[PDB]
Amino acid sequence: GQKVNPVGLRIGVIRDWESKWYAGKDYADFLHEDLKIREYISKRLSDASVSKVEIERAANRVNITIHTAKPGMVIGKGGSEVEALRKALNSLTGKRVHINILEIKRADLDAQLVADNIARQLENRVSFRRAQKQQIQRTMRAGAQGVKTMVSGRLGGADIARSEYYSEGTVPLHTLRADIDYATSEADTTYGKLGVKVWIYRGEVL
RNA sequence: GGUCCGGUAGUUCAGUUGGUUAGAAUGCCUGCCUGUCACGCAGGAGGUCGCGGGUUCGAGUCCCGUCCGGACCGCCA
RNA sequence: AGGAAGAC
RNA sequence: GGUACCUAACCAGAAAGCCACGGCUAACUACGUGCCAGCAGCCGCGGUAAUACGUAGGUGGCAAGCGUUGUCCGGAAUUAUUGGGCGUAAAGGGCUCGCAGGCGGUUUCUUAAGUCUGAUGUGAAAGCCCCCGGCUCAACCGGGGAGGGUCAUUGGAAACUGGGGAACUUGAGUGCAGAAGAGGAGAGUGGAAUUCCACGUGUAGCGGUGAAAUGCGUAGAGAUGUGGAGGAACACCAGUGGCGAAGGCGACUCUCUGGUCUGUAACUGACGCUGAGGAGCGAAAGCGUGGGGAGCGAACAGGAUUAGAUACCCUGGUAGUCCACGCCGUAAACGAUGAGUGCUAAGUGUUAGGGGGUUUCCGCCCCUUAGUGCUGCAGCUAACGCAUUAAGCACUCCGCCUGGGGAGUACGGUCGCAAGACUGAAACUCAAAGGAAUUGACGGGGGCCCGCACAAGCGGUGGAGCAUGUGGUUUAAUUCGAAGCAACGCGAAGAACCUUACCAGGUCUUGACAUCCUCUGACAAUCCUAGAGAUAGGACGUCCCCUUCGGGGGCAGAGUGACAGGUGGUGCAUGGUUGUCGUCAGCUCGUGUCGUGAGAUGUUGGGUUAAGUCCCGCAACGAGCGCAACCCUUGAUCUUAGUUGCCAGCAUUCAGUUGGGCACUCUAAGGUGACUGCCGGUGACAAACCGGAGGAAGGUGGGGAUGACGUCAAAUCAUCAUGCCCCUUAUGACCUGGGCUACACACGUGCUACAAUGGACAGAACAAAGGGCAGCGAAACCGCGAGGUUAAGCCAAUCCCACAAAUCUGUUCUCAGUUCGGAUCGCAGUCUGCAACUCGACUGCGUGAAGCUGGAAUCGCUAGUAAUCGCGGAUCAGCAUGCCGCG
Repeated sequence: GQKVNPVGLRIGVIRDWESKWYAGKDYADFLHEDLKIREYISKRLSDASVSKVEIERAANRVNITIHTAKPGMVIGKGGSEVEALRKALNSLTGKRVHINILEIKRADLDAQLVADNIARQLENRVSFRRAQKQQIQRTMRAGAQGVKTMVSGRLGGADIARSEYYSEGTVPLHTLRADIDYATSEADTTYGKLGVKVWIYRGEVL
């Protein structure tokens, strides 16, 4: 009884996939293994706040590129992450891996980082309203064309669970050539479990 | 204490008169309508006649003994 | 100026 | 009384509690309890996360005290002179005449009762206050002043209120000249209708309501033309017009009579206003006595309607309504606005006058009163609203209110023939009852508009058999969840055993599931005893890599505690998803105006659209989510791209397979294209609507995807997750068998039919979209059959599923429980699987059931749509009537 997920509605027609390959008659166990890579990358790089990973097959070699938007607390001495990730990933999948990193300039317009920012202030236990206003101000001072933010759950009141919305600019969810970046994040506090949905209208596609 | 009428579906009354084959409402059950109940509308139901004897076209309609009701009389010094 | 219709 | 004080000699040691901590009201956190125990001065708190209950800690107020109770004053402007009100909140007497009472126009003299101001005597002393002194200020004790007086005598002032004398005319009356009136009481007269009676004509119905019926009528009704009787009320004139103090007063004439208004200036000269008690009127209904009684008509009766209907509706109909004489004395007796007087912008009608400008002509204008309206400033109000006919600004007098019930009640009085009228408590109980406005919802309220909503049709549902779900019921369990639309072929896109959670049986304690401590450093499989499960022991039977000989690379096992697991409860502890209203067209914000405020405006109004879609006025101007477009697919063509298609144009063969070539269908990239693009008529020329043309389609071409703010505490703890509960020598685990599929019943959804718009048999057909390597499986052979055999081809525009049926031509049946229909039942099989009894599908037989198109009601359907006919696909070893998709 809600809107259909906009990234899942945009993929295939305007949005290119995050995976660019084919597997025949071994499709199932490649999906199982590369989701094991994606959960392991998420679990060990949640501190480094990856926006997205994207993979490809190189005829029994796999190429991984990871979008993290900062080298600073991520690359270490420069080779530490690539040795500690490439040997570990070789140990897990048993196949030849290659890894590369990419950065996002104007780094406050990426939705997964925005929802992780909101979630991080929720375990930081600053007030949710201050989190919404500060993130709205951060996204407009970075510059954008529209932001809609939602946080639902038990927001400090024990006996009621209600959502809060905060928006600015235009976010049409029904124009197809619109390039909404959408993100859902999950926050665990002593009050309970809180859901964040942020979706950003960055630009236009002709 | 005598006299006269009745004892029928869960309830109230026809069939007691018309010796053959047991009926009408109400109530009960199922379905329909309405969000639900009530109304309302479609179908469905048991009774052998207070208890025992007899006899015939054939005993529920005939009579007797008992029980339960209703009515009348139970007077004269 | 052209039907009676209850209750939660 | 050796008491306070003065000198001293030693000890921080003997000496602090009460209340509160949600808001008022300064001061908060955890644990128990979980509509129980309890708190509470009011709001109210507690039905598993209690800042409101009890603890524990801490804080806050006060302090030798601190709280509760009781009483009084405040805040209470909440009995209001200071200091309230009465249109709608509680509150204007029903209205008049007036006694006592309360107020009084101007001027001029006069007294000093009221008024103001000195003098004297008094209002004792302690008390309050002002200024000083003493006990170690202090509490207190003193010394000197201020008064708590409408106080008594007396002096002074005369403005105002009073007492007196004399003027004045505006307030108020009288006269004189005019005007209007449904003002009242009595007597009389008139016409139209209704009823009743008599007669003439006249046939068969009249009346009545949403249909109806009771009633009246062949003993002559109703209609119709006459003539009498009697009662009531006076059509049009008739007017938000007139008159009256109020109630009220409408036919006309007469007798008597009450007022009102205009003008004058001839008079009297403050005669005035209000009015407690008192007296008098006073709608309708009611009562007593005597009349009258046409119509209407409580009561009452019959007829309906309804579940009942003592009611609305129909037919009758007594008291009453009418007159005279009395009584009662009430109304939403209303302007829900007491009477009187005076000031304060205007506009416009109407009633009765007066005066002026060329008229004694018609009318035209300007003053002018006294009504009677309607708009509308300042001003008032809480808004509505009032506004020279105040609810404005004042002055006098009167009446009345002080929260809602109980109550206009009980008691007690005065009236009354009576019913009742006037006056009118309390005990007790609640924390609200209200007034006016705003936002929604709703209406058997209105106005436009839309949708298979109803209407027009087609085909079904219950009716029969069967399949699959739900409730009930029994069992060892029939695992749970869902419950009107929006649960019930739903989660399940597949239960023989695992699935499986549920039941029975026999078995486990760091367990298969994640990491630390220590070894062996590689573990297992093959056959037995029980074996069905763990287990216990046996035959080879705990068997890698780096290795400065130290040790590591986490796979396998072994013993240990921290442990892990919960498809267990809580969707009303939650995120995450979903349906619904609903593809309905709406939902809001910024800035600014209007409003005391809630709010309003934009977002309403007009014209069209499917739309809050577009445009024109507008205290609005804009913006955002929605709508429409962009996306996908189906609809024609150009270029490129021709194999694993096309065989056109050619030669070849039954396999048209081939030798050769892309123009066509075909697969598909870029496009071309349809967008209000032209004409006419409407529409103020705008936006839009209708009819026309190359066109494949004209007015979003068809369909999909797309589902706003929110509602239903809607559904899911069954993917994951703090919150509690039991375990961890067990609700957690292993397996065997059972159950989820039972069955007197009722329902939801579907399938198959009841047939000759057919059945059976025989022959010719037309070929969409998907799936295929632990597979799809062609040919051929065997088989009265599902199937079996070796098996060519295919990792797919080639090979297989793929043999499409309904369709078209022949014979039969001839209307039947049949050559329909196929369900149950026995026999014999095929396939899958360790295993088809509980509980799979399919085939050959035989058996042939109910059913002859289905009541109340009820469902879907508008340019391939319903209906039929098949075909694939998904979960899966096997199982379709379920679901998805295609023709």
